[PDB]
Amino acid sequence: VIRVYIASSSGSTAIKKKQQDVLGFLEANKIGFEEKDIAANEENRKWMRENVPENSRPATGYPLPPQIFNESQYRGDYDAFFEARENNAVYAFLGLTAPPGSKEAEVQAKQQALEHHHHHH
Repeated sequence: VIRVYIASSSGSTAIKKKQQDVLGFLEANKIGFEEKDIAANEENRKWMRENVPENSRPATGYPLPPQIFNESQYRGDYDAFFEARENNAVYAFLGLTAPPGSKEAEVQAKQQALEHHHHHH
């Protein structure tokens, strides 16, 4: 399942909206997910902060929610999610197989078919 770490009592309206954006997208696309609130749960808060890789931790304070993981594996922050959706490559971003019928899956299918034909003699 995709774990989305959020802060329900974030001091920023922008953060609240970014979290709802991610949660709503997962729901809409029927992607199995669960929210992990760090606002009032020390385990969730500490876990998120430690499991966000160094290269995704801002130079100021702590990494900001939402932070997205596939089970315990880090996938990315809101910016990474935002870009993945702009490129219609959200499933790859989440470390999930793009569903048969989805544009992402078709695009992936065509790309692999081409790379195979080039490899093929």
